[PDB]
Amino acid sequence: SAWRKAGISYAAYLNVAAQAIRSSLKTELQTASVLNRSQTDAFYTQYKNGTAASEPTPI
Amino acid sequence: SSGLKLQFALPHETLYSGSEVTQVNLPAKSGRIGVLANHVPTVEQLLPGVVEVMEGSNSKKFFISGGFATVQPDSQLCVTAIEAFPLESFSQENIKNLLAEAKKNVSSSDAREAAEAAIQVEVLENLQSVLK
Amino acid sequence: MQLVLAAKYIGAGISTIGLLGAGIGIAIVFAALINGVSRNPSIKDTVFPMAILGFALSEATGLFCLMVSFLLLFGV
Amino acid sequence: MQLVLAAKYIGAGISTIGLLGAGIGIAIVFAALINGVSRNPSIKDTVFPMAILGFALSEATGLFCLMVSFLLLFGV
Amino acid sequence: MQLVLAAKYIGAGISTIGLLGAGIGIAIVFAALINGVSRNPSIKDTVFPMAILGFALSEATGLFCLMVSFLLLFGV
Amino acid sequence: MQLVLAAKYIGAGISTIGLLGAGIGIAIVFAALINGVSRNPSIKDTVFPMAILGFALSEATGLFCLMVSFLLLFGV
Amino acid sequence: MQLVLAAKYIGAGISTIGLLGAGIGIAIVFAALINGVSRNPSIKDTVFPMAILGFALSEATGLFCLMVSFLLLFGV
Amino acid sequence: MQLVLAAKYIGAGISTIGLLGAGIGIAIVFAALINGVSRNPSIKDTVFPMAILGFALSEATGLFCLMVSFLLLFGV
Amino acid sequence: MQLVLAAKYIGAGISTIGLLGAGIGIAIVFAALINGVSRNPSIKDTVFPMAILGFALSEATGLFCLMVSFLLLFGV
Amino acid sequence: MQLVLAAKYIGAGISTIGLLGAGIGIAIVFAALINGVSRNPSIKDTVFPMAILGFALSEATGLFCLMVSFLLLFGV
Amino acid sequence: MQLVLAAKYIGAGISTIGLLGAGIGIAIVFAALINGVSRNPSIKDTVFPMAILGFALSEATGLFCLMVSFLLLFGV
Amino acid sequence: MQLVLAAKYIGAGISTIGLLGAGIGIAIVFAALINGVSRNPSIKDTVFPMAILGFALSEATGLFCLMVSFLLLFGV
Repeated sequence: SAWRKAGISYAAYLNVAAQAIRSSLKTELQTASVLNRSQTDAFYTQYKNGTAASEPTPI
Repeated sequence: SSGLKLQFALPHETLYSGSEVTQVNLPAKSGRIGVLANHVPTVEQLLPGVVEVMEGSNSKKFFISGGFATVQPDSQLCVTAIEAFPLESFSQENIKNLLAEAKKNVSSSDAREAAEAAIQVEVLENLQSVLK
Repeated sequence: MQLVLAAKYIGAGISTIGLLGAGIGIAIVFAALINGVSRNPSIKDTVFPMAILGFALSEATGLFCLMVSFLLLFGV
Repeated sequence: MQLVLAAKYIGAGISTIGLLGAGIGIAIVFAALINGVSRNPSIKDTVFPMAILGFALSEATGLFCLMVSFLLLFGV
Repeated sequence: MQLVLAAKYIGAGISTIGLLGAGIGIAIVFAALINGVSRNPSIKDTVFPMAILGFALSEATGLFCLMVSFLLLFGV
Repeated sequence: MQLVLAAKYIGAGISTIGLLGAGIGIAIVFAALINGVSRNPSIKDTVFPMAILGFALSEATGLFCLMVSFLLLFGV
Repeated sequence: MQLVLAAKYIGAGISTIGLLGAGIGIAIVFAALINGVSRNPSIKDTVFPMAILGFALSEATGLFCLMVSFLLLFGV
Repeated sequence: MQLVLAAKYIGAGISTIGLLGAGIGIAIVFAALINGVSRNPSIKDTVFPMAILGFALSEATGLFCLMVSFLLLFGV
Repeated sequence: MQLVLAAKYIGAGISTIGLLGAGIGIAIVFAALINGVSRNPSIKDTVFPMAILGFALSEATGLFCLMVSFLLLFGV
Repeated sequence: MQLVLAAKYIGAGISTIGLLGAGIGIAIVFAALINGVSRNPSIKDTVFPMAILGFALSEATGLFCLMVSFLLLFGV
Repeated sequence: MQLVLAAKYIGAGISTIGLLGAGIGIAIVFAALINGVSRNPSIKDTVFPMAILGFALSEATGLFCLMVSFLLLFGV
Repeated sequence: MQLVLAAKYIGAGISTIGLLGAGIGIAIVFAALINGVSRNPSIKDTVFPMAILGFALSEATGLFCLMVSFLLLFGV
């Protein structure tokens, strides 16, 4: 269950718990503020030294 | 200078800010820790557990996601986390088991995704003990 | 019999030295339970039962050496 | 009786050495409660009661070796 | 036989001193399991089994020195 | 009486060895109070009182072994 | 032979004191494996094998002093 | 008197062994003050006074066993 | 020769007590390697080799005191 | 005088055992100063002076037991 | 000569007990180097050389007490 | 002279036991320097010099008890 071994950064270690918690509550007391708070549509792309780039992927 | 000023804030909402507290109980990596008025400056990493702010009056207890805790020399503890959780009237046993069980099936799914499942198991199990 | 009788008392006072293993031994085993709950108050009905198991294991040295003294005073 | 009587005093002074287990033993058990409460003041009425339980367990070595001395001075 | 018989009791009370290794020894081995499970409740059915293995290893010193006392009281 | 009288002094000098439990024992118990309040000076009127309680518990080994010496010099 | 025979039993009960190194020794070596896996569950098939190697090294003191007792009771 | 006089010197050299409790004991008590102020320079006039109190408590074992030697050399 | 022969067995059983340094000694040296590879698995082929070097250093006390027993049983 | 003279040498070699309190004792007291300044070089002219004070306190056990040997070799 | 010759073997088996300081002593000194590189591998050619210096210092107790045994078996 | 001469060897083998304070003592003092640099290499020419000072303080117990053996073998 190592997180800093083959898991993710400490930022992600608390992240998984943030969504798990926010999703472990009542569905009635779950404002839309929390919904979009766990939603993201950002993609990253690695570039080279010659303006080159890698295949786009989801964060 | 009497008491200790608490600063419990989140990336979406701030609860306490320069407020005097009698005692606080927040889980640390090394182990469960407590703080009072005058306390030695310690900087420990907070793990997914349960925090409780104490007052002369009945003390409230909220569930924390995790982060860091630092007690400033000038008698000032600062708690930083992501999400927060009220007493028990917020979480539901039924809403937890649904995903909880699905987590054990994530180990069955590809490891890339099962890696995060192992981390969920722990947090979820602790949620059950909060029911008390 | 007099010379051999005197050795019964000398040997009984030395067999008590072997009981240190139960004094300091059980101390450490029990002390861990005290320092464990301070680091994790959650787990209690899991470490407490096993802690008692360690007691009977360390109590052994406090029984054997204890019987040796009786086998030299009220035994022989 | 003289040679066997002398062994009663020699054996009594050695049975006191076995009482070290209660001096250092109970020390560690009690010391853990001090290092525990200074790290988690909340859990007091939980570690304090069990701490006393460890006392009687470590006090054993301080009773057995204590009785051995009386069985050589006021007993025999 | 009288002078050699007396040495049977003196040697039996000293062989009990060698049993300290089992009192304090097994204590540390068992104490580690308590400090471990109070820091990592996940791994239980992995450290518990090996912990017992360490018991029989440290129980050795508590058996050999224990047999030596019988070979001087009920043996010879 | 001469041979038995000599054993009164030999047994008295050995019963002082049992007082090590009070020297090192009380040391650890008191040392914990020093390290405890070094990390949390606020809690004081809670660990200080219990610390004294541990003193009388560890002082036991320093009284029993102390009385044994008087029962061989000014007692018998 | 009687005076020299008696020394065979006295010397055998003292050679058991040397077995403390195996009781407390192996305890610490095994205890480290318990405190290592509870803090690093990842590495197991690496520390476990070497841990056993330390056993045979500390078991030495528990064999030599063990043979000395047989060379005074069933040897000589 | 000659046989009983010789026991006065043998018993005096053994009562010095009981002074180990003051050497190692006071050491730990004083050592805690050193490891306390190096981690919390703030508090000083609070741990220093109590530290001295622990001295007289651990100095006890260094006085009793010290008087026993004089009661066998310059006393009796 | 009989009185001097008996001292050969008494002295051999005491020279085994000096072997405690190898039991507990090598234990601590090996235990450090276990505690070291739990917080830093990276450094292995650096601490492992030096760890063995510490073995031969602590094994010294387990050889000298071991030879002394043979110089009283199969030597003299 | 011959039997009582021999006890002067036997008692002198035992009073040296009480000097362990100064060897290990002063060691811990001085060792704390080393682990202290490292973790906090800021405080030096505050812990250094008190550290020396602990020396004379632990040096006591190394003086009393030291004088006992002279009162059996060059005293009596 | 027979009574004085026997004391040569008894005194040689006791001088081996003083070699514990080299077994456990060198162990701690070497163990620190292991726990040190695991915390800071950056500093190696600085702590390693001084570590060896501590060896010869602790090896002293393992040489003096070692020579005492030869001065009673192959010396006198 | 024969009975008193034999006590010269018995007392010399016991005075070596007092040298444990230098083996384990100097070990802890030197070990602190190793664990101190692993946490803060900034302070080297400050802790190193004082570390040597602690050596001569702990070396005391290794000199006094060392001289006692010569005053029973090459002295008297």
